[PDB]
Amino acid sequence: MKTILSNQTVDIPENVDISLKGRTVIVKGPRGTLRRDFNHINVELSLLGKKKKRLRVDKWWGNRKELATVRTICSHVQNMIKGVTLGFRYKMRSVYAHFPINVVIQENGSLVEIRNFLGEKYIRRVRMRPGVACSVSQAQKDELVLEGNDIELVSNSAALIQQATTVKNKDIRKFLDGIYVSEKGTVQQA
Amino acid sequence: VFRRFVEVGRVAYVSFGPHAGKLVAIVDVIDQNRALVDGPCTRVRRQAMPFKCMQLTDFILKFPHSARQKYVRKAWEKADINTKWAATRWAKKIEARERKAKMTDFDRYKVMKAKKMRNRIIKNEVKKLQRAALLKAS
Amino acid sequence: QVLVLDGRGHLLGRLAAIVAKQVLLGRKVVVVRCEGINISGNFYRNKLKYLAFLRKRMNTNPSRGPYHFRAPSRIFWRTVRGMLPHKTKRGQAALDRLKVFDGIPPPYDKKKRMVVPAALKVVRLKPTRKFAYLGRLAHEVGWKYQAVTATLEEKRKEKAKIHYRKKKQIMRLRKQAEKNVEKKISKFTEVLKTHGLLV
Amino acid sequence: SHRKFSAPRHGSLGFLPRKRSSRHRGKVKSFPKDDPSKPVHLTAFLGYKAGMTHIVREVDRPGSKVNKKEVVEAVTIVETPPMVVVGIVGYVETPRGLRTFKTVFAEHISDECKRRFYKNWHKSKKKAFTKYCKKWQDDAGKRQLDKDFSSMKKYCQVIRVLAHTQMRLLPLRQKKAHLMEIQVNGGTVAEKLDWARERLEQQVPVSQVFGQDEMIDVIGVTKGKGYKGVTSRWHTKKLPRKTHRGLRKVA
Amino acid sequence: SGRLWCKAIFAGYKRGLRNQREHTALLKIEGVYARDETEFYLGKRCAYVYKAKNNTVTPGGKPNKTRVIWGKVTRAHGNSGMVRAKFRSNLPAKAIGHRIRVMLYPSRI
Amino acid sequence: TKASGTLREYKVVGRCLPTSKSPAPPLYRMRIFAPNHVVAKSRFWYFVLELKKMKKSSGEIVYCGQVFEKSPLRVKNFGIWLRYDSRSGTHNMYHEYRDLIMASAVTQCYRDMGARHRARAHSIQVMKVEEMAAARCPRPAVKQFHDSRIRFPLPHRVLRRQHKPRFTAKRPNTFF
RNA sequence: GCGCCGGAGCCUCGGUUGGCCUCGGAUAGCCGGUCCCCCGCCGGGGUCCGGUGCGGAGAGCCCUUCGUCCCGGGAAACGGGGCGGCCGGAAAGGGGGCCGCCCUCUCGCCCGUCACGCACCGCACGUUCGUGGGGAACCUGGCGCUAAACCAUUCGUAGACGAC
RNA sequence: UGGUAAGCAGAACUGGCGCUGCGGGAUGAACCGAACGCCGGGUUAAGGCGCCCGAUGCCGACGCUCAUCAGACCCCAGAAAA
RNA sequence: GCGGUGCGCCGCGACCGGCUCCGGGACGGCUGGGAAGGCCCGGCGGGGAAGGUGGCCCGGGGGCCCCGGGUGUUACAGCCCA
Repeated sequence: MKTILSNQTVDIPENVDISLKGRTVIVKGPRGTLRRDFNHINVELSLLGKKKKRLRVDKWWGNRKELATVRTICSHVQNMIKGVTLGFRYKMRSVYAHFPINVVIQENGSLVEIRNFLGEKYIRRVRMRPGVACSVSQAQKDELVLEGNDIELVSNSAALIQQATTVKNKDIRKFLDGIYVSEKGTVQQA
Repeated sequence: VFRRFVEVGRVAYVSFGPHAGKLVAIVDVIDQNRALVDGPCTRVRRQAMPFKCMQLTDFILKFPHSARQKYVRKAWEKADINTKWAATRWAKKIEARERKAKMTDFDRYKVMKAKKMRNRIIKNEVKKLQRAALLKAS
Repeated sequence: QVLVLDGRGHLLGRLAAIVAKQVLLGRKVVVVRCEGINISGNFYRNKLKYLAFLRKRMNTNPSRGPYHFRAPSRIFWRTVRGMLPHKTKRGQAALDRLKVFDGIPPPYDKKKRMVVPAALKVVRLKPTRKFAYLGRLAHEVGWKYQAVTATLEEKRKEKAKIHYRKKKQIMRLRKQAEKNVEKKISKFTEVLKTHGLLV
Repeated sequence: SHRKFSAPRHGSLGFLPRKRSSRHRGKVKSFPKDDPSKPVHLTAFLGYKAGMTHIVREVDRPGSKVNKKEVVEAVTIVETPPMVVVGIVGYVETPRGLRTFKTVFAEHISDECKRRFYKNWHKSKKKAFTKYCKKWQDDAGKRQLDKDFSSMKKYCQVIRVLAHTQMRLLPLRQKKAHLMEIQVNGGTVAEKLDWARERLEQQVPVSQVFGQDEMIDVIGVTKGKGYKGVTSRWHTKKLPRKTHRGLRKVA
Repeated sequence: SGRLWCKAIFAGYKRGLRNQREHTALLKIEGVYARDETEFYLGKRCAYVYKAKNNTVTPGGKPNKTRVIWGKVTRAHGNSGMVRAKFRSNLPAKAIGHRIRVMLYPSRI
Repeated sequence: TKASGTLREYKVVGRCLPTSKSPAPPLYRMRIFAPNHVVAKSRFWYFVLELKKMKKSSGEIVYCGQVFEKSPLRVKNFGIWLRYDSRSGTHNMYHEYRDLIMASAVTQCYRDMGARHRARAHSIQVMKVEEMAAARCPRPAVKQFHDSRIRFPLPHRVLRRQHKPRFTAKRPNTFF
């Protein structure tokens, strides 16, 4: 049927100040401003209370699959706020059997050189999304710490250095080599 | 972002149909796309009416959803919607549109000759306002 | 006596059906900004649809066969062509009245260009139903001059902005030049208002 | 029924229209892509196939079986006397493609170039560019010539230079020189047009265009062989000797 | 001084799909786009004015080149302000999409 | 029965004609939702022949008046019990509507059964129509209008009258 | 013996019968203002103010035209009308807008006076664009322009023949 | 009725086609409507009414459906189990 | 002057009759001697619950005004029945 109204409030923290031009939300706080446009989604984004301490997304006369988009907007703005209060840290770990994978970073964090993967001579230069800073952390044999604000960008660039390290024309159950996303967390904690 | 809402006791202008150019008050919402409506003071009988033919205004007045015509007529005359309508710019340009359609051929001559002189006396002053725009840069 | 129609945010066949009928009634229709014309259903369906059109060629000599015009204009021209008796003289005398453009060239850049709200995407599609741009569809199927059209379109948007900035600047000096003079255009204003040209 | 044994198709359908080239001089269909970072340069020249001879050089490619061994390579000699720049043409970039905006020719055009503008030079009074020449030696003309360059460094985007071959310096029978638009690829359009105007009535030698050990694209017309059968034109199989109506055709 | 006729387009003949009845024409009068609005135009005189090579006599003047086929708007065609008209000569198909002048000369107002 | 336009409810009473054995046969009443009295009296004989040894030949119709609404200006909740033939088997349904009129809910039912299950009105037998109290109405599409404080906007006002200009000079507004 | 500029008409092809000179565009959002802080070389971002079944409305606006005379009242004097320049215009370059004068009126526009003009006697192609498009010649004054192609011959980078 | 079936072969009843135009089914001997002297007006059938193409350019009613192989009208011109 | 006949060609009007398609008024019949509804005051009396009004309690929105729960029969709204 058509549900007359489905809606969902995001309880935003005082550290953050969100505003919206139409349904293009902006989220700024401690460590930068994130903007995500929702021109495609077709909802009523209302910002209520003095000092704007909650975002409220309404969907009038939505069918089942259009009611599904209410929480997905709510979840993005939650992820937009975690990404500005706390940031996003994807601690991901190089697994290898015999050949150690030499991970060295260029371009002050923007590009990762991947060498010696299955003892291959081809060196793989995988770029990060604009606003993700990859690094090699301390007291870790095999570790890439990806850091950025936008979860969309940090995670997409984590998937790039995982799908770069794909074993072609072998059993991938014996050959467990490659750099895999080992942990999804936040840069500065709660 | 919406301001006008289909609510119990919202006055809505009826755009077209049998009761075109009248104010009906939403008594009860029947369906997804149809409302029980009454206009006791604008001579619209208690009846069903679809949302597609009604342009909802910024006049809400308090009566219950079940309320019979007697208690819609009271809240209507109490609010005094028929005068607050005629005051509204919406209703002022409805009667302008009416007057323009009922403009006689002799009535059209008088407003041709009026406009003409009314437009000359501005287009003089637009030319004079614009010499003051030129002069202040020299 | 010449309809200049804008193509931005109009549906392809919906506009063609309304252009073709005007053009058969001896009306010179100029449809302008054809890269703006959009087609209902998601992009990849409409790309497939047009790629399936390219595959249709006269096996023994393709030079004779169906001419696959790439320009958004000439795509739009052809869908109007398909809604005309273009083998008769009245249907050929028709098409000549139709004049179709990518972007918006001289004559019809400094002219007020109409809209067909019964052929208009926002009116006629649900906002969940996906659509394709005839600009993008044309580009990704062999139309070369997308970015040349786009830079020459961005030029005249800035040039037409100067005009609008100047047109607002008169309208303020009209509204102010009405406010100064209302004591000696009173009896004229009154009688525009008793016949509802202002109220 | 099916092709019994699969063989590939005789000849390419790329150059299908196997006709007399409508031009005798090889048109440059595509010039290199210009980036405004580079300094200005001509991107094409116009030479003459003199002949063909050996070379002997020592090859220098490591790993090969001819590394630090001498080879004998076949080479062509393209005689390329320096070309005289006699005009500049501007191109406006349009949504119907790329339109020629304005041509400005030089003041003094040599009779090598003039010959190109006549079918019968002998019968002609040789009047070409005699009223155009007058634009360069009056104040009222120089004004409107410099307003053409001004107009062209505003709207035009692709500047090509007109350079004709210096036919007198060759051993050939003909005197009618070959004109050619050669695209100037370089910096900004302003720098490109100041430069081409500076080169107007100048020799451009081939060292100014090309350098040694440079891979270049040679454009010309193929050596003409007249009306040929399918066995010569397409290199199809010759049919059996016992063929009645001819063994030199497609069955 | 001014125009005393309303702008009509000779859209085509009264036809089926595979049969046309040339005796009745289908006018498209400018402004009227419903059977409601076409009540005014019924019984009105309408002229296909054209001009030919030879000077034909003009009533109330000297011979011009301009000629007429005088018609009459008979009734409302279709649902959308189209109108049937019937001419003293079946109109030539030369005039399909060309201007005919529905006059207010048989007034009822 | 062709469910032509808005249906009417007809109270049709009819009795098997008086035999010597049965001088005073019992009268049988029905609720026939039909376009008009001529097809209401046909649909009477359809159902009464399925329930009794009674044909139009061995019987007569004694009264066929339209039952009118005794509250046509009150919005009510109608629970309609169906019996319709699918393509593969016949099925019982309970169905809930929200109209001013009984016949209108049963009208609204015939359209819906066509819309959702492609049931033509000949397939459908209506066996029970009942006005229900809000608290006894299970289907959630009808319950969502049991709201004293009902409040929704008319969000995306897709303008009709698309051919009044046909050629305008303004993109139309769909935020009213 | 033809190109640019400046009377009396002949044909021939016809259609038409006031102009709109331009924001971008959004659509679960707009539009116009705006003083106040901000960046920008006057353009943007806010703020607040209005408008929003678009009235700074294409349900729109602009032009609206029997004509002339005399005399008033508004409106105009920064106006109107044609002569030397200043200042504008590439996607398929245009009729614009400015200040200066040689400049002619105090007429035009809106009311109200004074009456006059084939008032052709009830009647159709009337009223425009239009000194339209095209083709011939007839007059006339400036400013001026003195070519080439094809054949023939020749070549052989070409070639059945033309062509090249 | 024979035959796996067939635009196959063979019967019953009635109506068609053949002998027959006409409106509709884009196009068809037979389907659908309807049978014909030559014409004007009116009205319909069966079918339709975005444009081709006469007619929805009604502010038609309520749903249903998204297909990267949509679906779209007797005979009829392409699909099943799952 | 009347009766009859015609107009050189191109047109117009008028009233009358035939057939038409429309439009606008006004009158009456029938019904469950329509059903609902309007207005008298929701008439004195008793009754029920809810898509629950006020009041009260709870949750916090605003500079004391407003909403989201809870309780429940008229209250500072109405509704259904006898």
